[PDB]
Amino acid sequence: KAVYNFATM
Amino acid sequence: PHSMRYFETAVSRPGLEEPRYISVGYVDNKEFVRFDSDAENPRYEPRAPWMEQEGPEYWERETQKAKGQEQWFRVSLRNLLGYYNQSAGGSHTLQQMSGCDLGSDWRLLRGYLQFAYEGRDYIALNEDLKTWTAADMAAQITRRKWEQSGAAEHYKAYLEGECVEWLHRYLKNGNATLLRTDSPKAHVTHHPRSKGEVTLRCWALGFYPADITLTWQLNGEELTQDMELVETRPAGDGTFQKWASVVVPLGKEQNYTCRVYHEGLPEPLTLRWEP
Amino acid sequence: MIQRTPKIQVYSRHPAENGKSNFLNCYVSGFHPSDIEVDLLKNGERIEKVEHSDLSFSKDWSFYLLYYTEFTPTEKDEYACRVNHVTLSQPKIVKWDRDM
Repeated sequence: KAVYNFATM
Repeated sequence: PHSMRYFETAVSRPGLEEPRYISVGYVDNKEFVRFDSDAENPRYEPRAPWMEQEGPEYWERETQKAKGQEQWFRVSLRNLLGYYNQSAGGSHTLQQMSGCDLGSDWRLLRGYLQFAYEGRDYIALNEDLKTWTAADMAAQITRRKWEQSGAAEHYKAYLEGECVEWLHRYLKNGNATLLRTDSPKAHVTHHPRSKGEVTLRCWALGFYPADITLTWQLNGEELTQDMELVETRPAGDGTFQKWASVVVPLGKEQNYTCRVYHEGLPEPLTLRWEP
Repeated sequence: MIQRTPKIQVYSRHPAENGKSNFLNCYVSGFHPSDIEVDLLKNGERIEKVEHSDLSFSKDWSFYLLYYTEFTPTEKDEYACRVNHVTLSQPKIVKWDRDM
């Protein structure tokens, strides 16, 4: 299962 | 020692303001899933036979994360352009590596979560998994926002949980031989090089996985100076090749020996040149 | 940015045997960014039926791809891989060598 990112850069 | 990784890439295009987004998931360095936005119908797909059995509810779930990431990469890609002050009019690349390494006690050794922009390291989550390391004056901006927003805690969760747990499922249901190892079949061709000299080239072929070692010996003494070689290369059938060569005076070729080292070999190979 | 030049190898999937169909490979890797243009050549002309692997990247972030086509080696027919990238000014033609 893949990670899903939080805050963008 | 086992491990999981998802390797994500997004490349921003000029004009058509959707970037291409590509993601590939590895288990023990084997491609097992993929998502490619540029594909006609986007969807994570199975990329080794052992994944097919995950029901449909898994592929939808997975696929929505992808479309999620696609957006985050869309936006992060903009944000960056501002930091570096570059043109809306040129192509830019941002990548991500995430996942977990397990040890043969199935305990968690380390979790990774880092990014690259334009082929240069941008920001990485440290081993502590609470703090960031940041190259650019610009990636400190991304750092502060992340520290403020509690970004680390989120990723730590994924790392110490889902990534461990699912890598186990994929590794019990992946019992169905992720075991595959095809051993090398080696041999030594012979190639006259100069007056008084020849090249002997040791080839390793039809092997998988790609780690392998080649050495040449002269009556027990390994050779290091005068060893030419190549980087391991895909045969194009899922397996790999490599060779290594030495130069050797005419007529003395039979007292040089080639050794090949690969897992899935019962013993290490030993061979010399012979028609 | 930090760009990187393709490494390039060109080679047959099996040992060339004059008159046995085989596959011609040109493996490009260690490059950045990902746009690249790869052709295989027979006697300096393009071969049309060329396929490739899907895009990937190594741990150092760099990209790798395989291009390939079915062919038949003969003693005097000459094969090569041509390659263009933003790191190159002139395309890089690497010739195929049986023994390598």
